[PDB]
Amino acid sequence: ASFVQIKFDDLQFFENCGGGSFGSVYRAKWISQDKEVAVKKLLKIEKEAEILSVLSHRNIIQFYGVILEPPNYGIVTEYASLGSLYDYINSNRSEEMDMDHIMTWATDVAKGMHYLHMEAPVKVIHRDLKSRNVVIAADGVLKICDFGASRFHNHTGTFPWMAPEVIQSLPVSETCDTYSYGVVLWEMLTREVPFKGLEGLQVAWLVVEKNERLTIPSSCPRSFAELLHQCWEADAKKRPSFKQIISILESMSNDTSLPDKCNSFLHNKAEWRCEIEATLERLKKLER
Ligand SMILES: CCCS(=O)(=O)Nc1ccc(F)c(C(=O)c2c[nH]c3ncc(-c4ccc(Cl)cc4)cc23)c1F
Repeated sequence: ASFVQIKFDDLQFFENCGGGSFGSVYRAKWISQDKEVAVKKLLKIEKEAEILSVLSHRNIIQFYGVILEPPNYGIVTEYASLGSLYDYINSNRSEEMDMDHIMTWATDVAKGMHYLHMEAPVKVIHRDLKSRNVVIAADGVLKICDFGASRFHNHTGTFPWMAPEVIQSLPVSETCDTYSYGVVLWEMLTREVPFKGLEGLQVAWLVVEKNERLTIPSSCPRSFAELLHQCWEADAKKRPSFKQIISILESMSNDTSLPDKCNSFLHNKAEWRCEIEATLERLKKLER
């Protein structure tokens, strides 16, 4: 092949990651290399392996090989020991997150995406980026993944992260990923699940026809809040690219006023958490 093949019997499978909520992904050991890995079990494999071999960057999970022994198929990668971003954020351990940490992580994600959009030898538009597709390696670095679940041609309850054009099956550019990245950032700031408890269909409807967007707290510093508005524009062409996001993050890092602003916001979760809850109460009733 043009990609590394790993034999099914050279893997020892442990748990299904996340009790099943992240699909048919397992933690395992690659026995001949004495290495811990993740495996995603598949029922078929198209020409994914060929693209995965040529994608490699410090903010994307590392491809190691493919299981190809019909009827068994799967993709084997790096296992990120600290798990999903979604899980971390929605746990109380994320209370340690300050300004710098949110800066570093928002940067990790933007650089991975910029790579996939513009620097990799082939152009990859994720189209399903969300905090349940970002994982955390033992060193603390974020790693995007699931960028080959589409098989690189549109296939063969995650409405909160989808741009409206994606929701309504319209032409998608790079900027669909900018919108989703917005949601991710908003998660890191609020440490809430976006549209928690709403229905999929209600989210879709609201986002597309009402231009409903996640509640940004009034204490949230301006810089960040504007970034969020920019990533969330219903006119996709207006949204920034990942290189511009990276450039905006950089001038944020040099604003000496922002640390204080962000950290007191982060530390006053006591206050603003029913700004968010109020809206959700209102939206749940709009359907009841
Ligand atoms: C190279 C990219 C190939 S792809 O086909 O686009 N994507 C692709 C292919 C194979 C995969 F295993 C995965 C994957 O899911 C993970 C990769 N590394 C991980 N480390 C930790 C966790 C984790 C651990 C614990 C919890 Cl509770 C949650 C997640 C999940 C994964 C994947 F996204």
